[PDB]
Amino acid sequence: EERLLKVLRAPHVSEKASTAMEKSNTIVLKVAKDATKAEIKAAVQKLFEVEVEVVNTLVVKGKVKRHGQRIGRRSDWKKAYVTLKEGQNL
Amino acid sequence: MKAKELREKSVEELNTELLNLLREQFNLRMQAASGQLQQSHLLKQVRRDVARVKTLLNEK
Amino acid sequence: VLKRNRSHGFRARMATKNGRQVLARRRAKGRARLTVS
RNA sequence: CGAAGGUGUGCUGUGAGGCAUGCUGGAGGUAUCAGAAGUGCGAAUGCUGACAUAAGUAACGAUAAAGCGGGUGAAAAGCCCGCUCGCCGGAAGACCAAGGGUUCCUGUCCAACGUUAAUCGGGGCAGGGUGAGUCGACCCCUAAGGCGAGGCGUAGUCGAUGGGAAACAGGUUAAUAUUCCUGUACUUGGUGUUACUGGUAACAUCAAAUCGUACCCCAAACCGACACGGUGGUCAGGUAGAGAAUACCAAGGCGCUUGAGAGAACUCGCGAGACUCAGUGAAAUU
RNA sequence: GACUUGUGGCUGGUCAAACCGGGAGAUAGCU
RNA sequence: UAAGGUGAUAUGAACCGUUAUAACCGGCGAUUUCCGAAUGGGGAAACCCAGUGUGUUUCGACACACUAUCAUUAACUGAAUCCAUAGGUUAAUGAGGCGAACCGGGGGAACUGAAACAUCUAAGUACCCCGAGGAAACCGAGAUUCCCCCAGUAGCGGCGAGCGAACGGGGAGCAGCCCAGAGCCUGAAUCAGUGUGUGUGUUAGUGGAAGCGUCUGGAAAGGCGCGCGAUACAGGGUGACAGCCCCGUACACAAAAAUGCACAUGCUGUGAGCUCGAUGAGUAGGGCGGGACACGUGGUAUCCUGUCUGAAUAUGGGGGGACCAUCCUCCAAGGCUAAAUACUCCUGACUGACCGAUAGUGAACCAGUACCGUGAGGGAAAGGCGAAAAGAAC
Repeated sequence: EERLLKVLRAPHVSEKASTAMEKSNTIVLKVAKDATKAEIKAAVQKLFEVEVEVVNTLVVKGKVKRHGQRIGRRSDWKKAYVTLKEGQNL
Repeated sequence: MKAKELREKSVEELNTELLNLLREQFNLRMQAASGQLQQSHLLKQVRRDVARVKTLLNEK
Repeated sequence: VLKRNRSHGFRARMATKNGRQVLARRRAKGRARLTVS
């Protein structure tokens, strides 16, 4: 049961998520590196006590900035578009 | 608190470890990301508590 | 990447005893880039 | 009640010098009797760092064409926006496979980065990461070519751009779609019911991973500083014609990286170059 | 049809024994 | 040790501690990714899939454990081929790692002056491979090696340049063992390994005496007058040059864990004294066929001896600074031997007629850097922050 509690990290809010929230009712949040489609779906049904429809998984490469005279690179984080039905709470 | 749970059995100490992760760990992270977590020291305190409980499980 | 790491990579030198001496100097002089990728 | 060094002057000594004071500066310094060296600098095209003359001059380049209007700003010759005809245009176009891994969208800012300016931007910062069981094929099996315990290539283990269940199209973006919403069609397991004799057919329900994905892709954003060139592969529309020439140089992407007067000889066909001029802005030699 | 693409094998008098490091802070008495 | 902290560059915002649950230092446990010698199969050091066997409030999800080899010991099983042997399974022990200097073993160069020349020196060198170690290997007398001497010697060479020994002595910072052992007698003497307790040390800490004031200057570590201290003035920092305003030194104390050098007791221990014996057989020499020892098979000593053969124990051999002779010792397959001396990549203390940002080390800070090249090799510049940031409200 503890596996489904460490799959999420922090909610992702942006200008694109606010548009699809009032149209298709789909929220997006940042998850960990793992967390397949069977672990993210089972976590929303208990933590958010709401029903979903489809959960997608995709990983993006970390951006590389030019901070000072030393090169730096961040990490890769996975996102997921939590698609809800007609009645949601948050 | 370090020796308070040192005399606890595995089942009950495993349970509080479960509760520490489910509540006050996941919820805190959401609040911090969303920006309504005024006080951040809770994240430090809960993380250390989880480690302290976890080491006792392995030690026991 | 394709025809660059198969002949000039890290595993290309550890497969024989002659290439082991090449990577030995990289350990004493640890640059920012060990091998190309 | 102002050290040494640096920076002036004066005095002293036939040798290289040493001593005093003033200005600047405000923290540790030196002589006599000795000794030990990386030991006093005008050149070896000496090496490093900081700087002249040449010269505010030459130069404005692998070649479609400038000018007029309006808006923003203290400042608009050149940037942004709008209208008409002709230079580009089966390719100086777009979509895949590499390299690169946030250079593509938005907002703010103009020091550096860019052959001038550059309020723009391909610059910096912030906001904003690109929806996938039916987008591409992974795993496994097979051919050529390899590997292959013994022996000195057999039995096996492996290796696809073909054969390998599916979806052809449209709408919706400020930036990226064939996916989510809506309408339709097809296939492969498990479970429950019915029919036929575990298998088949009809109806319903549940489950099905990871990686890649934008911009660039025929020369601008990538590799020789002036496309002083090299550069894989896919699609030959409508009319006319025997064909891929020619004819309507169609539609779309858009229309040299920068101005104003004058307009020899020579060259190319009143124009296009050269020379003299705002601004910006060099090397060799000595 | 002497088209094009990918992999592997055979052939070392300019990739046909290039550069750097060690020998070597070597070594030409003249310049 | 409790009157403070959440490393530094580098501040703010956010918390904890106050009549004993803060932080920092030391010791004893649990815990301690993918990937890199990486062993399940490939491979690109961070791309992709785990195979088999249990338990499980989850017959659809996870975590943990075991398996590329070779060699040794024990148990079990098994072909050609009746016995033996190869292969396969389980358990235990041992280890296929990388980076200096020095030493040893197996291989192996050029350039300088050479009268001339494949004579020679330089040079059993630089560098590189495998493995091991903590350092390596005619006056006398039989562990061994290194340093200090004999000694730029007595010799050797177209006696050209070079290369190159020993005994004695001056210096002892050496400590000389076990087996071939039957019999009367064993848990002996001398010692080692593995536990506990006491005493003495090493590796983290605390207590620890000693200058009060005035003039000048914004500020006093120096000056004048009067004292304390001194087993302690070794050095550096504390607004200008500091014993006594701080941080370090005499003296006096502590042991929950681990380790090293003498001593009580216990278990397993290759084992002495006295008496009765012995002092090391496939060897030397000779014959046939090769190579390495400077020497082409020489006038040729010594070292190594595959295959086919073969003696002796004062009736055989070597040595006494080597003709022949004499007396004593020695006369073939055993097993061991510390420290000092070699070597300086890491820690703490201490030292200097070395240096102070073109010096010293590529590199005094974000130097094994930015940048360049297919990879490897090779390879720059840059602090003079101020005592305290008082680093400009309007």
